[PDB]
Amino acid sequence: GSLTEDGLSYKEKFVVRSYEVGSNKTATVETIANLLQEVGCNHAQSVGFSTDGFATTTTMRKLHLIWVTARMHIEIYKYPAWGDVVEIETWCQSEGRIGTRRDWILKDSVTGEVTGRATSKWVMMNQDTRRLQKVSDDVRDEYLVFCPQEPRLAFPEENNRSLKKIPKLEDPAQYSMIGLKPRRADLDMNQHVNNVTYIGWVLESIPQEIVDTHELQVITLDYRRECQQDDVVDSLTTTTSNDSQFLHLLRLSGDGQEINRGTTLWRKK
Amino acid sequence: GSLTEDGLSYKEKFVVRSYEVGSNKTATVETIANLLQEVGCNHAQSVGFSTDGFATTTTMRKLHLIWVTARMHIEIYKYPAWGDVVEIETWCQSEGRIGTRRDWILKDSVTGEVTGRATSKWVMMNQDTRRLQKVSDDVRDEYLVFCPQEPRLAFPEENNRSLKKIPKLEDPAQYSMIGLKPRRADLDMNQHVNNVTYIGWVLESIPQEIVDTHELQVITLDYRRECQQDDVVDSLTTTTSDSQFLHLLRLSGDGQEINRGTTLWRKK
Ligand SMILES: Cc1nc(-c2cccc(N)c2)cs1
Ligand SMILES: Cc1nc(-c2cccc(N)c2)cs1
Repeated sequence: GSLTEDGLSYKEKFVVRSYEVGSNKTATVETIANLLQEVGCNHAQSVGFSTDGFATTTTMRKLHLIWVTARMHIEIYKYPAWGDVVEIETWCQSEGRIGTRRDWILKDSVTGEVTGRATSKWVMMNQDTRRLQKVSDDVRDEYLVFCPQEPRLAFPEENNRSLKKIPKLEDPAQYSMIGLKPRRADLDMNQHVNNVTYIGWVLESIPQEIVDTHELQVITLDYRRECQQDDVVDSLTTTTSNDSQFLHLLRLSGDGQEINRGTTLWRKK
Repeated sequence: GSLTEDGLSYKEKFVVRSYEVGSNKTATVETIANLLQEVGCNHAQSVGFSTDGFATTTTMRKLHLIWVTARMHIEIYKYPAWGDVVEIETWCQSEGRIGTRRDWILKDSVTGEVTGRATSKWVMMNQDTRRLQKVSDDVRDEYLVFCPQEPRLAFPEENNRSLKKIPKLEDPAQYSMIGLKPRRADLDMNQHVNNVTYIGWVLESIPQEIVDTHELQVITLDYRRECQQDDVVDSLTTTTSDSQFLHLLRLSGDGQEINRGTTLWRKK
């Protein structure tokens, strides 16, 4: 991979692997989400920021501040087949004192056509206290020279799906998968549960008949609280809708504390 | 990747990814095992065999016959760091009517030094009845032109670790991780649990303090029975000693054995 000519975005090519595909012989949404994280990490390395997933400056490291994903929104038109080459372009942009945004465009390497797009909202948080804080001018200025100055949005549309408010699923859920636990393969280098694991956990409560007759088109996922390595999770889903839509809730198995909420949109194969 | 000059082995380079590393900022043994699978699959594609993990011929497909892993043995000297390039060379060899063997050598691309090696034993099985069968001459001959004729072993030493008999762990286990279940990410394209998931499940019962102060050097794992998508697994471990452990994976209900293995760990 490499930064583009103007140095304000990063591109990288990936060949889809045999273990990265599902029952359709095409890449799963979790393989896609891992590739988004990989290209995000290589973009941070290219410009001197931390490579641990929190993309910090030396100023943020001294204050124990990190960037944390608040929302992930992914829209796939065609999942790359095994052996296909996918090219992903990524960039970041400040959104005032609220937080920052990382966007991605996925393309078929052979045809040059757009096969997907994603956006994510990030907030700044103290690593130890877990307290959120509005971005300061001095931290903001450190990032502005690595971002486009004019707005560049993967989801420019008027009332786009990426910014819609997600409601809380009310019991009883129509479907559930109970007692989900992370294993060591689900942890990152800092022993935190990888953000992509939560996507997998959300999808566990979708009936197999939906997965077998439909394809996932859109997933929007809010991240409210972290699942610890020793926590147990319950994944809940209810149909809200040719296209099928679902409302999702991930909560801790004991007290029912919310860790994530989301929506998925599926189209008939 | 590509077949080598003589066409009897296959090589491929991989750049270690950010999500592929553990707490040491180096590739996990599960990332290594997935890369062994990937290069095995690209080798099969390069010579016209099936790419579903069973590396079948048209003769085997007609008979509903598949190749299934019976044993995996992996020895790592240095785990590749994040961003490093690792080159893996793989080849196959027939072992008479018993089954076949796939071997691998891992190397650091920059230095050319060997950083690891692996071997695996495969048996032929009817995919529907699950009955094992000794290889026939007609199926064996189809593969012989894609394999070295003289023996080529990743583990040459007479009576080496890769061929040692593994005993059955007796209750009570010293450590355990119970109620392990596969999710969709653990399945392959044919909706079967990926062989690498079982390695992860074995390692779940190793205490965190061992993982934090030691590095995994050798893992030998026997595959006895398949975990179905709706099965629940218990992972059991007992110290037998460098630290050595005996492992057992069994179905949560009746205690039916799915795998047994050993691991050897070195102090960091
Ligand atoms: C690798 C890069 N990260 C960024 C980035 C990271 C956090 C916040 C903002 N505003 C930008 C720009 S280029
Ligand atoms: C891709 C390849 N598979 C083989 C292979 C596969 C099964 C049995 C034997 N004896 C060889 C050689 S090259």
